[PDB]
Amino acid sequence: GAHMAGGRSWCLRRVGMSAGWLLLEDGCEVTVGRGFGVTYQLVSKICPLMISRNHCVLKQNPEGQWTIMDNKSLNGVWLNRARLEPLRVYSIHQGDYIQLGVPLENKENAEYEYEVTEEDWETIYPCLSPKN
Amino acid sequence: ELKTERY
Repeated sequence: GAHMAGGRSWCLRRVGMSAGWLLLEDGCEVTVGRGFGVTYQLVSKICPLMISRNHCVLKQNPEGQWTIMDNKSLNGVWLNRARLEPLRVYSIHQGDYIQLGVPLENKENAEYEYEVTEEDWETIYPCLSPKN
Repeated sequence: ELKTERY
């Protein structure tokens, strides 16, 4: 057998932080936004209204591959810098970077940037955002 | 709710 604690999972690792990571739980749909219906509610003090109420959706496709989709967000989703077309489904891979929204004036990076990565559960769990 | 703002 095998302990759950020794497991692995895909996740969105919050760049620059050991907090705010988002779990991509096998077999689940993961929605992200600032509204109250979503799996992970983002709350920004820096710029409350950058992120859309329902900003993006992550889910495995019929082949079992994780994907992301921009849910008609106002300020966009970027996969390695390329702006995603709203509602088109894009496969996401180890090492990909996802940006939600855009950098503010005189800022190098958007607040919400993630690396798509498969990591040990022991690494991920202390860093996860609470579920909404 | 407040609508999202464009940046």
